[PDB]
Amino acid sequence: DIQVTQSPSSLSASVGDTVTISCRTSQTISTWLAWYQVKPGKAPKLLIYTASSLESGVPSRFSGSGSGTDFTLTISTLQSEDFATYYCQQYISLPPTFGLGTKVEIKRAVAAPSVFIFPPSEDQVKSGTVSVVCLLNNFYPREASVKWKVDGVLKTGNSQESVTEQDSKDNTYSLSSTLTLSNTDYQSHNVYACEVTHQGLSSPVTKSFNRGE
Amino acid sequence: QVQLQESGPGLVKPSETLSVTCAVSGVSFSSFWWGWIRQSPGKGLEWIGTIYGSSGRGEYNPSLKSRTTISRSQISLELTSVTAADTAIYYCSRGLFQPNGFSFTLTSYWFDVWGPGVPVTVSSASTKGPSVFPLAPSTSESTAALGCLVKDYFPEPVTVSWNSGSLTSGVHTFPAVLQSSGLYSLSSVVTVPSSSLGTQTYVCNVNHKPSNTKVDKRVEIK
Repeated sequence: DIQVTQSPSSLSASVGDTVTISCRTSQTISTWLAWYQVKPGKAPKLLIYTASSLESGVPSRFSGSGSGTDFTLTISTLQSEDFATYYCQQYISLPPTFGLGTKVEIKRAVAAPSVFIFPPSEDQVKSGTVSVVCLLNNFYPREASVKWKVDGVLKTGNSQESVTEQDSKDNTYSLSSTLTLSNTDYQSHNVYACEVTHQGLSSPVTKSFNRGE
Repeated sequence: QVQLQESGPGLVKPSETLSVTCAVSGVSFSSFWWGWIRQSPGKGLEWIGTIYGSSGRGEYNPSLKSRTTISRSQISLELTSVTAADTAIYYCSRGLFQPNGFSFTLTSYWFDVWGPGVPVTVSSASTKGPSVFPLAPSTSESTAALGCLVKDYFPEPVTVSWNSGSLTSGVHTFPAVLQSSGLYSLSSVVTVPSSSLGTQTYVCNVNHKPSNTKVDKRVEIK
């Protein structure tokens, strides 16, 4: 397979900005590159083919350029409708392969997350399997790091994160980190803490509870 | 002009055959090349195959070639011996290509029209209603957060509302995650004035239509 590499993975921008996105291939593909726009839950749409040909109906602020192994998508004077994920794709040879995408998201002011920790309810404990939830609410930018600590010790594994799309009104993100343990393991420790690091925080914030208090 | 619409069962058992069909309209079917592209949760777009509308002759992705069948008013995809990794949104598409010559060499395909896509999930889990656990905290801070953990259900989706939908501001319902158990889990959270926790009741309303399950859970200070 011809490897297709996009950069950056994500970029924050504002309406009126000019943005450029890079696509590079592992071997030459001449000008056989397509660009697609995808919005959540919607069908992808073709923007550009043969590296620089604008698909019919697509606004002229979209332009593609490049050849060989190095390609660029330029969006002039970005508009609200352009916040989306963009994919490039080579088709010099089978199989046609896609880059993993560049998400273009809405820039806004830095906002620290509000952090909350939720001890498992008594009926979780009865079930024999418990999930501790840590909530990071209404923050920007997206990048955030959650450490679980159990009796002061770093707990790796058994956690999963989930994040919302950028809020339609305030353009922030919210995120959950869920730690799932057997009740036997859960009962074998006393203090549970999630530690959150984020650009908005001058120092990590730690929320904790003592099990059974 | 061109319009594509795919269809097929949303659930396939592992080791079985996945079958999706695409309805092609608005165009001369015979004149163009039509095919399939998918995208698994958290993975990239992956071309499966494209065939000629008139002959049925086409080409397949080498990594998928062994278990793929594409035939043709409509196009259809059969993918044999599936696994959980074959969980994906399946898109119907028209594939365009060009001469690469001065020679008999052709390019491969780019895709100028796509259908909406049909989610297909591959899994051995049977239908199962959600557990619903309270996420409870406080009055030293102006705002409180509370929520509902909705888990161990299959298949998606669940819906969550708060106070029969009368509470909407500041609700965040996270996308579901697939557990190692093969069952899904998510949380719904809301932020509220701390000064309200004493007099106002907060209830999450959980609906899981595949199992006809409806749950109301009061969330209170423990």
